[PDB]
Amino acid sequence: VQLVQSGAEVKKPGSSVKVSCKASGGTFSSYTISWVRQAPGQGLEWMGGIIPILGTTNYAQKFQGRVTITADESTSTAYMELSSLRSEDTAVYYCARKFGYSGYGATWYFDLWGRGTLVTVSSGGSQSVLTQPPSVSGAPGQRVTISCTGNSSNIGAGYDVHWYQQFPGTAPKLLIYGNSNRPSGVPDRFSGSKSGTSASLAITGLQAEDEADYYCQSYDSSLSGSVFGGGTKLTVL
Amino acid sequence: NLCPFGEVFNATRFASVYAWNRKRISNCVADYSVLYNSASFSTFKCYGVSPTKLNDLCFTNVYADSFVIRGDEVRQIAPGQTGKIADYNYKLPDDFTGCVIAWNSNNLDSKVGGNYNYLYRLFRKSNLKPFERDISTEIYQAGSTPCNGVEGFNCYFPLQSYGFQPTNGVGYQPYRVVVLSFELLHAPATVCGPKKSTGT
Ligand SMILES: *[C@@H]1O[C@H](CO[C@@H]2O[C@@H](C)[C@@H](O)[C@@H](O)[C@@H]2O)[C@@H](O)[C@H](O)[C@H]1NC(C)=O
Ligand SMILES: [Ca+2]
Ligand SMILES: [Cl-]
Repeated sequence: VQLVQSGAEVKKPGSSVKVSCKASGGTFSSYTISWVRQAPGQGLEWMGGIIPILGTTNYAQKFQGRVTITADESTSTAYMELSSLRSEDTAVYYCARKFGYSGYGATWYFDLWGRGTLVTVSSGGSQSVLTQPPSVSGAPGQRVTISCTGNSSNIGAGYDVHWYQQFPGTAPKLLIYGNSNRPSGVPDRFSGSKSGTSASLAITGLQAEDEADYYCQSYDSSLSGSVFGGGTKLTVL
Repeated sequence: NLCPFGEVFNATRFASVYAWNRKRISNCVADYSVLYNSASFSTFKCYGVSPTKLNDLCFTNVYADSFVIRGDEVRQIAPGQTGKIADYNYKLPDDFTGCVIAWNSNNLDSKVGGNYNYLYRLFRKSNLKPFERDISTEIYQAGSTPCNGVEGFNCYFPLQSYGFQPTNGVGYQPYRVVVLSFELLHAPATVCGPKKSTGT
């Protein structure tokens, strides 16, 4: 499928914005449609989602009583409404499909994303639960690594780690699902691993075209939601 | 410091049993009697260990698994049990060492029309391995006709919702479950009872 989202909206503090996500196929067939936010200084934040075929909802603690997620199979459109808007809510709001699988440490990942709808609220900081280095540098043709250090609640518990690649001006894109598995279209040079409370993304044969931001995603049971890393800007010298 | 137990038991959110949560307890001292003294637990069943000797024991790996099921299914959380929850949602090993704690949560997890946000899996091609978690949303093919990715004749969505209504029987009332897993290996300890601990 391809997920198409609504247009950009400028709203005032205390107002409310309601964005739409429509599927190309027109069925929303057994899919879980989630909303992931990217706000300056707060990183990548999962807000919630809905399984339309059941109509059941799931919200993040931080946004509950302030976010409302609905879906309608007739229009094949899901909606997300954020109330009591604040200046910090300015963000690129993404709609994404939430995938699942069956292993001991299975947790969701986000394979398909939309371009994102931009919401500017006009007129603090969130520390990530997963820690990454802000910057990593590497020389062409050499092997480079990026570290993700979760606490005992997520990676220490055994939850799997997924990786997302984000280029300037574009949306996050799945790079590694599971601890080591690659979607089709991802080169063999990219590889993943997990041990203890930490996880690793390894790039071999480094090229200039791998210069981007990389994020790690896990599930934190202390928050009962999906969590992202702070992001790491890879630089190819 | 002390182990984060209230964070597990007093958590503001509990997971569906099909997507059961897990936390590792580590680098901490565990006062178990504060949980065993509490008269708030309908079930406190320990296997391979004693609720008292725990305070004088040390362990390599300790996991707290949390989820929500209905009352009639709490019996399935025990080792060597069969049923939808044990076979398709949460399986305990036959060599299980740990305690299963449950308590009625009708006041929190029930609504008049019904709280449908707690789900379970009632269809799976194979039975779960011990401590496996299946969070797939794939359509289940109950017969010979392929499903083509959409629900239909002998083609079901594999998840259904508990309807938790406050007027239901206790066997259909929501119960919050915490499962403490204790694992002793020839390796450093991460959790020790207070009788083997030093406090400044
Ligand atoms: C869990 O909570 C029990 C109830 O105490 C009250 O509720 C919790 C949510 C806190 O707000 C607490 O400050 C309140 O007094 C306690 O009886 C119990 O000790 C707590 N901890 C454990 C491990 O059960
Ligand atoms: Ca460059
Ligand atoms: Cl979701």
